[PDB]
Amino acid sequence: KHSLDLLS
Amino acid sequence: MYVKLISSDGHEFIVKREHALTSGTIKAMLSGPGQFAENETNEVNFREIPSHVLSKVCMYFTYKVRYTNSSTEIPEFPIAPEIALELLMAANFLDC
Amino acid sequence: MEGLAGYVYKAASEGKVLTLAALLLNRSESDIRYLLGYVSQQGGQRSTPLIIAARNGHAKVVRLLLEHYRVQTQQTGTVRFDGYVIDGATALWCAAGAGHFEVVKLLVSHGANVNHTTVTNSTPLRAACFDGRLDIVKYLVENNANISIANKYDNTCLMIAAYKGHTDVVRYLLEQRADPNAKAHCGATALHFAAEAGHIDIVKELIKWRAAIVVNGHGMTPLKVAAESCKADVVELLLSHADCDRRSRIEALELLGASFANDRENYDIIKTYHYLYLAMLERFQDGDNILEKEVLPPIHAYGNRTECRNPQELESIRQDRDALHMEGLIVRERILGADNIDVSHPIIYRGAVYADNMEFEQCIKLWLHALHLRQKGNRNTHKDLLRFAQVFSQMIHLNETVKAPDIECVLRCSVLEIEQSMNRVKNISDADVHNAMDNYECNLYTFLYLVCISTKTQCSEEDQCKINKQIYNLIHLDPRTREGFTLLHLAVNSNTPVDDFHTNDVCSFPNALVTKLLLDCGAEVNAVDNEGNSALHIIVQYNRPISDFLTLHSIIISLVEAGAHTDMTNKQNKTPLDKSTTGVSEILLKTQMKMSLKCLAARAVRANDINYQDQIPRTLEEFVGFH
Amino acid sequence: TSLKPRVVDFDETWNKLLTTIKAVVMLEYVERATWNDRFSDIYALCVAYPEPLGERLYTETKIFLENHVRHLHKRVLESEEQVLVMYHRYWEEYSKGADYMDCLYRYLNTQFIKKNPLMEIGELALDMWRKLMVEPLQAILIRMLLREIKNDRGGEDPNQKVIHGVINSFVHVEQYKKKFPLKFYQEIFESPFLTETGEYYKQEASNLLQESNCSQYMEKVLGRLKDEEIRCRKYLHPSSYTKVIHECQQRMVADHLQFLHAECHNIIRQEKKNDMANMYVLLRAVSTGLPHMIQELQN
Amino acid sequence: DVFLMIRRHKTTIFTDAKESSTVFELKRIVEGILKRPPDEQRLYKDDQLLDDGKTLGECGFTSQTARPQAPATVGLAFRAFEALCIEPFSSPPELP
Repeated sequence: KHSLDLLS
Repeated sequence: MYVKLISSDGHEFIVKREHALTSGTIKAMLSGPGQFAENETNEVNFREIPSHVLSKVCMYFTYKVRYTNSSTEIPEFPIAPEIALELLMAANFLDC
Repeated sequence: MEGLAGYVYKAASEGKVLTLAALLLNRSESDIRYLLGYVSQQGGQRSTPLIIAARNGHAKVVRLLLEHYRVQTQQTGTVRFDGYVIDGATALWCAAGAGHFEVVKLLVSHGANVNHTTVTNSTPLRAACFDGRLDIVKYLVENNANISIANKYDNTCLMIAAYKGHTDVVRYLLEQRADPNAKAHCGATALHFAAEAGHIDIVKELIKWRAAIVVNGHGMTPLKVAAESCKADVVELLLSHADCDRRSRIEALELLGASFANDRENYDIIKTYHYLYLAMLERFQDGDNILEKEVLPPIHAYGNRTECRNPQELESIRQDRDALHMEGLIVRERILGADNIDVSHPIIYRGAVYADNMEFEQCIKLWLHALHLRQKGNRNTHKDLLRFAQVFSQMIHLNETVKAPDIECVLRCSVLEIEQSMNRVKNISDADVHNAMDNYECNLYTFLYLVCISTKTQCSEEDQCKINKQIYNLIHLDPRTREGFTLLHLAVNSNTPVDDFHTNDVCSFPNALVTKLLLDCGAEVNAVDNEGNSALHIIVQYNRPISDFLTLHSIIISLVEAGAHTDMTNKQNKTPLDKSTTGVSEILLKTQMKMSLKCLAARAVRANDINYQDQIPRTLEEFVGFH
Repeated sequence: TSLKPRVVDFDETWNKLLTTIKAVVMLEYVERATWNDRFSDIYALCVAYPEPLGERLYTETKIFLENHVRHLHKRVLESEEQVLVMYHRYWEEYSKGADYMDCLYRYLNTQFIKKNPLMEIGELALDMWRKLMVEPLQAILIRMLLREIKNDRGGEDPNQKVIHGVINSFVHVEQYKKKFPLKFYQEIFESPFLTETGEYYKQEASNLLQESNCSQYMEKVLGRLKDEEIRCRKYLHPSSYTKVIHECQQRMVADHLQFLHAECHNIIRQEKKNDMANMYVLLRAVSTGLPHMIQELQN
Repeated sequence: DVFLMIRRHKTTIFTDAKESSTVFELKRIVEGILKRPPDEQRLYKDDQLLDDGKTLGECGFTSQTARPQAPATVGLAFRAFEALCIEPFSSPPELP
């Protein structure tokens, strides 16, 4: 995931 | 995540996979060249366990998963007198 | 007649002209003013019937009230929400914000204050172009509206209009001599706001208005603002203004090219290389006036490459995506000085993408640089620590060895951030106390996850010593959760929150290793929260004893051997035996309850209210207070 | 048919069972229906009437294993220079094959062997790999391994996967031992390796000392140690990390303290900051390195 | 805390649901298990139809009548309407 949802 | 335990009569007792791996052989039957890592069927063919006692085995799976860590006067497992001595060797085969 | 006023307010908002006329029929002059002019509360908004009539665009209600009842257009009330608690706005301001031209014309003709000022010096023209209706903006300006009037942050009618995609009003305001050299609260002009909005039409009219490009309060040109916004169209229009000289236009081309290498929604390799090569071509073409860049020494976080000075170097790493991103980052911080708002955030996106394909080692060091700069900038990094602990948990679940000095420096950053939140909540008033406490709790939870993943990693002796030293420092800082839970309470609780990511695979509470580490660093083993529950009271209530009896036995014996008074009473006088709700935990505590005459004597002292103040050892007054 | 004890002919059920256990130890393909049907065959043999055939099943399985790993041993020894890659190719086939066969033989393990000196099939298959394939090849393996490690020191790039799997085989082959599971790995590999790396780094310390001053010897030594933390991370067991680093320290920076302590004077009294940092990291790990340098700095 | 044995002709599914849940959740579950959309399957109770609206709490699936050690059976019919044709379990042997 990471940048998929943690980026914001 | 739903293993399909077939019985001697074709009664496919679909049960939660985490529930069924409480038994050693079902854990072993899905380990090795029986994994089928595709989450499509994951079926197990018990060619020697009658359906009427495999159903009780599945109730035991659910009962054990529910009342594992509770130990707060757990209700007694209903084993009919006639189905015992079939459940005994069924749990011998399907360890625990 | 309070219910009648609410009915009048309800009728005007619902547009019931028939019901409003019936409610207001046969009413005296005092009754009319009481019914039309009272402030009513509904849905978190305190608005008058005339104010609420303009927001909903009920022209018939507005005309009926103004023509017959001649209600004054100076009513004040709380309007709108979502960051808008603006008070003192009249009915004209509400209609302008709602984009209703007919209500504005009716109000102004009836005597609305065109140059009305709210609490934050907001003009009705400011809200008129906020919605985006040209007729409302044209009507107010023709009705003697002062465009130069701004708020306390100096955002005029042109600046508020440039936020959105309303090309008609910004061009019209430029026709009415809008000042292009105005400075906002942070030294910002209208060009800064239009550059980040990605509106080439608004920006290109400002340069035709002789915008007089000047840096903001922080010291960045509006061209650089659009350069970091990955808006090539906005950037590639200032070259014809003939005022950027050569250094400013070539640093924007590099910044524009650098920004395309690190963006969630504007990432593309081909466009990034095209602009970066063009920036390098213009530097190394004239020869006599060749432009040379002052490259910083290679940061260990920024790989090992010290940019690409030679022209062959840039062409060689065109096919390498990693070097393409790395070269953009170095010039991204070099232009801004690595102390800007949006320097670390593109690095965070670069690492997160780099971690999505089983690559970890270079992902970590990028976030260390992001964590390092934000600490210098007094920026809270609770989300950064949370995602960092999540990535370590994902590594550990993947049985991957996590480097320990990174955990050490991240723990140092964590305790520094917790101290920053401590003195922040010391200085921050009730305005943002809820957000400050939320960030405080998040910081404590992330620190606990970091301690847990440190205990889940086999580290060296010196590394473990450093980690325990840092935990000792934070324990001496003595954090306190809003429930009064110290660090020990959260490490033994089962209600301690764990984020939905891979931390559930590694981090869990209560955890024996974390409690042992906290007790090793001299944590307050007898800490009492607001309710009264000690460190022992929280785990004797644990509801799953048999499943993880190892991690309940270990924590019980660790707490007891660390001096946790097993007979301690909360504010309700409940010993941990009483607050057990479990046979297993109760008996496991009873096996650790070394009965002492001191406990019985203290209980007998405090039971019958014997004055023990200063008549016993000072180490016994707190001991009696335990019971 | 039910789970009651029934009359079973061993010479036919075993033949119906050998075709599966022979194809699961080689990681071939066996259909899921056959694999699920075999679990009844071990059960039928283990509760056969009127005498359980658990002894016959275990003895025949042990005979088949010693006739299979020995067949693998001849093939691995058949290849002259490829014995490392032939061992690894026949180990990952057999390490997972032994685990799958242990899964197949679960009823035999938990109701005949564990209930009654006998080893479970998971333990037996591995213990019969270290008796018929490792130990006869022990001289060849821990000679070609150290040649590969020595070539890795020499700058060559061996197959990391093969060497790591072969070295990890020595500790995985004794994963079922309750007491000292790494005794074989330290006996067969670490002691022949720590002695080997000791000689190599003593030679390298003497060679570096013959062409470099103290301002260059320390940088090269720290280069070797930094590489040694990698040349042992991708080849050896995680328990061997601290032993190899500590042994290469006390062969290259603790056998030459006379060279380092004497040159510590000129390093400290001229503020050679780049050299002083390198000496401190070098002398900290040595047992008696710092207590002189400290003194010098104080002076 | 309700346990159900959803019955096909032979196929049986062992499901667990909350004390406050409706039929739509079980329809979604059997869609996720049997790969059958819920628009052609309707649940049952001792051979009488159930509607998608009402909850299982008042439907008769109380916590003390669908305990995990003895879950209550639930019918299931698939459109190819077809009547419920659940096959019972095997006959237990007589006491020896």
